[PDB]
This record gives sequence, structure tokens and C-alpha cells, in this order.
Amino acid sequence: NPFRFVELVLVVDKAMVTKNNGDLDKIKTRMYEIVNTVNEIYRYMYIHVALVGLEIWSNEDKITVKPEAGYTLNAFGEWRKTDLLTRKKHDNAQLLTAIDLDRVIGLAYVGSMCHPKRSTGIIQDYSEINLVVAVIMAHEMGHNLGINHDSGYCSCGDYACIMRPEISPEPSTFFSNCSYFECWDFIMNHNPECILNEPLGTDIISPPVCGNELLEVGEECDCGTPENCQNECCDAATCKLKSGSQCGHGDCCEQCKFSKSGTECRASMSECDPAEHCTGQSSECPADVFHKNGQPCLDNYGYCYNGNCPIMYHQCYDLFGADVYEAEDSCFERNQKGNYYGYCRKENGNKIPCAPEDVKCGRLYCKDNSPGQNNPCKMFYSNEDEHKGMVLPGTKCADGKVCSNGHCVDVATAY
Ligand SMILES: *[C@@H]1O[C@H](CO[C@@H]2O[C@@H](C)[C@@H](O)[C@@H](O)[C@@H]2O)[C@@H](O[C@@H]2O[C@H](CO)[C@@H](O[C@@H]3O[C@H](CO[C@H]4O[C@H](CO)[C@@H](O)[C@H](O)[C@@H]4O[C@@H]4O[C@H](CO)[C@@H](O)[C@H](O)[C@H]4NC(C)=O)[C@@H](O[C@@H]4O[C@H](CO)[C@@H](O)[C@H](O)[C@H]4NC(C)=O)[C@H](O[C@H]4O[C@H](CO)[C@@H](O)[C@H](O)[C@@H]4O[C@@H]4O[C@H](CO)[C@@H](O)[C@H](O)[C@H]4NC(C)=O)[C@@H]3O)[C@H](O)[C@H]2NC(C)=O)[C@H](O)[C@H]1NC(C)=O
Ligand SMILES: [Ca+2]
Ligand SMILES: [Ca+2]
Ligand SMILES: [Ca+2]
Ligand SMILES: [Zn+2]
Repeated sequence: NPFRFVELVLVVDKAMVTKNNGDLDKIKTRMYEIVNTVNEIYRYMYIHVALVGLEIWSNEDKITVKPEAGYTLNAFGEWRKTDLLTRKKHDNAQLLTAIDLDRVIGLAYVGSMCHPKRSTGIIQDYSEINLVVAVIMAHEMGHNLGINHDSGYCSCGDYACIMRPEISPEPSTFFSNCSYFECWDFIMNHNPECILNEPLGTDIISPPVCGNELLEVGEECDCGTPENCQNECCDAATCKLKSGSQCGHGDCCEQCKFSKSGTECRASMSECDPAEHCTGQSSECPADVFHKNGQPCLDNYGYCYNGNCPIMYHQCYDLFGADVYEAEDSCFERNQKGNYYGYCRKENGNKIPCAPEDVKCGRLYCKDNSPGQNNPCKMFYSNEDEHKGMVLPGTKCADGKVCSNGHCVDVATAY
């Protein structure tokens, strides 16, 4: 499955309530439709958007909604991280305000999808035309998905695309080819892990809609509209499986049927990750099971850590390729410097040096056994992502010891 899922939560401020004369039912109904249109707009981007939560501040705003966008975006962000996200798990949150923002009609951090605070954006109820607001909502989520404004020859047909500097009076539902590549460039490089999981029917607060491509409660299947449906198992028009079909979706659903009992549905990462197999009775693949952390693995060279067996040797290979091995102990003393590359961990942004003991849990050093090479302490550093090149957590840093937050500690007390 190529599709990504953005579990969204919409927050509506007091102004919005006052604007709608206190009719919450009207507000909710409209929000449902808008998020449904945002989901269509994103079909092209191989992304789905589901409303998992809707909070209406009918009594009092939980933050001060100022016409000064920056202040509001920031305030709304902190609020999501310290309050909302603490009682409702979601990937992105948008604030719909009826207040007349200064100069802009929306605002959102860029390339911040999944970040507890920066995975947000504010939107002004600029118009009564649902599509107009939906486009603004999508546009702001776009910035979140590392997407920037269109320019030059970026197109989406002879239509005003979603990522234009300013909203069009005759808006469309199409993204520009630039927004596409840009969007996925973000998902490829940075890894918004939080949008991988497919939301569960019950997680969706919006009334189920047949044909929105979101398998929702009460529906056997949902392959979009009859025109877009590519599912031989589903009857697009009704969201009912064809007579004779056992399933219509799932890692264990093959040509409208349950995969044969025992067919692998979730591959094994390593020996510490036992693969799962289909039962033959369901279209769903059994839960992901991991062997216990701390369990010896790879011929007693490592200890299991969250389904993997991180070891110096493999970690070096992943960085410099074959015929490359772990460097001598002496090389690891560079991690005591506490400089730009030789540290053990980071405190609020400061690089902390490795204490003599935790030396093997900081920056990883490898030896090159090629002719004339000469460099005994090869290492990798890129201010693009400082963590890359750092020893993976759970890596066996010593006999009976594993790495934990830049500390070489006893396995027995590690987990
Ligand atoms: C997303 O997908 C897009 C495809 O969309 C498709 O079309 C949509 C409408 C929609 O239907 C959709 O469904 C379709 O898929 C891609 O769009 C393409 O982008 C590239 C650039 O990334 C475009 O190229 C530009 O085109 C500029 C305009 O030239 C065309 O138009 C003029 C006037 O109308 C015409 O005279 C030209 O012959 C040319 O015509 C095109 O020719 C190609 C040939 O293959 C045909 O396929 C097209 O069908 C045809 N289109 C038209 C309009 O009929 C170029 O700029 C012009 O350059 C000349 C000199 O070469 C200059 O005299 C003009 O003033 C100038 N015009 C303007 C207004 O700027 C441009 O070339 C300049 O820039 C490049 C940089 O890329 C330089 O290397 C060159 O030196 C060149 O000149 C210099 O440019 C710099 C600026 O960079 C100036 O500062 C400098 O002074 C200047 N120096 C010179 C030489 O004087 C490129 O050729 C291409 O046309 C788009 N295709 C279409 C169909 O629109 C997106 O790329 C894609 N995005 C991604 C990445 O995914
Ligand atoms: Ca998610
Ligand atoms: Ca549905
Ligand atoms: Ca497993
Ligand atoms: Zn913008």
C-alpha cells in the first residue's frame, strides 16, 4: 500500500461559534464535509486524511486567539503538545478561527508533520464556500508536509493549484506536480512515521462516508467512487463486497479471498523479529510480535532491541559498505571531546561529551582495511542529520552491556 494517512484533529475557536450563532450541529456538519473534501484533494498525493477528533471551544478559547498569526500559531502549537496530544493521539491539528487575521488568512510550520508542536496550522474561516476553506486547510497541511508555494512553470492543468501564494477566487482541488514531488521528497528524506498507520474505523469521529476511500465502521469495503474504484471485490456504489468475496482489503486478502493459512504477511526484520503469518480465516495480519529485548542475538554479538540486533559491525557496513569494520577502542575516545561529532547525547540542544565509560555509545568509528587508506577512525557526520552515524541504541557496547541514551549499561538493568 502506497497511501499515507493523516490522522487529523480540528479545533474550532469561540469566534467561530459566535459566528454560527451557537449552532454546534451546523459547525460539526460543515467540518465533516470540509475534511471530506480535503481528503479528496489529497487523493492525488497518495495521502488520506481522516478526522479523528473535533474540539469546539464554545465556552472559552484554551489559548488567546490573536489576529497576529505568529503568536496564535505558536500558542496553538504549545497547546497541542502540552494539552491536546496528551489526551488524544493524532498526527496533525488545525485551528479554524473566525477572527480576521493580520495580512494572512492562514499560517503553518513547514515540513513538521508529526512534530508534537509544529505539526499544526491555523486557518481563518475566510469564506462560506466550503471548497475555499477546504483548500486553505489543505494548503496549510501542505506546508506541514514540507510543501512550499508554487512558482514558475508548476502546473495542475489550467486550474489554480492548492499551493499558490494566495488563494484563488475560483479555487480547484488539484495540487501542482511540484507539490507532489516536493511532498514525497519530504516523506523520503525526513520520515513522518506517524502517518504510516491506517486509522481504524472507530478512530474516525466523522459520520462514515461510502466512497471516500476510507474503510469506516459499518462498511465492508470502500474503493472510492464507482469511477475510481479499482477493487474487484468491492461494489463502490454501496461499499458492500461482491457476493462470494471473503474480504476486500488487508495484507491477508488475495483476490477477494483470505490468504492461505501460513502465508507470510509481515516479514522478519531480524532474528529478534519473528514474522507473522495469515491465519486463513481473516484478511488482517496478526499483531507485530518482537522477541524480548536483551535476548542474545547474532551468535552472541548483540542483544535484541525492539525487533532488531544492532551491532558495531553491521552499523559500520550500513555507512561505508562492505569490507569495513569497527575501529579500535582508542578511536572511540574522540567522543569525550564533546565537539560537533564526538559526543554521547544531546541536552536541550547541547552536545554532551561521553564519559570514559560510555565512550562506545557515542559517535561510531570504523576502520578501513583497504590499500594505503590510512584513516583508522573513519566516522560519519552531516549537520543535515547529526544522529546519522551515531551508535544505535541497544548496541552491545561491552560484554553484558548495551547502549542506552548514550550510556553503556548492563543489559539486565537496561530493560
Ligand atoms: C511540472 O509539469 C510542468 C508541465 O505542465 C504541462 O503544461 C501545463 C500547462 C499543464 O497542461 C500540464 O498538464 C502539463 O503537464 C512542467 O513545465 C515545464 O517547465 C519547464 C521549466 O521547468 C518549462 O520550460 C521553460 O519554458 C520557458 C518558457 O518558454 C516556453 O514558452 C515561450 C513563450 O510562450 C516559448 O517562446 C518557448 O518556445 C517555450 O515553449 C515551450 O517549448 C517547449 C519545448 O520542449 C514545449 O514543450 C512547450 O510546450 C512550449 N510551451 C509553450 C509556452 O508553448 C522558458 O523561458 C523562455 O526562455 C526563452 C529563451 O529560451 C526566453 O527568450 C523567454 O523570455 C522565456 N520565457 C519566459 C516567459 O520566461 C524556459 O527557458 C529559459 O529558462 C531556462 C531555465 O529552465 C534556461 O535554461 C534557458 O536559458 C531559458 O532562458 C533563460 O531563462 C532564465 C530564467 O531561468 C532567464 O533569466 C534568462 O534571461 C533566459 N535567457 C534567455 C535564453 O533569454 C524553459 O524552456 C516548460 O515550458 C514547461 N512546460 C510546459 C508545458 O509549460 C514543470 O517543469 C514540471 N515541474 C516539475 C519539476 O515537476
Ligand atoms: Ca497516524
Ligand atoms: Ca468510507
Ligand atoms: Ca513480527
Ligand atoms: Zn502558504
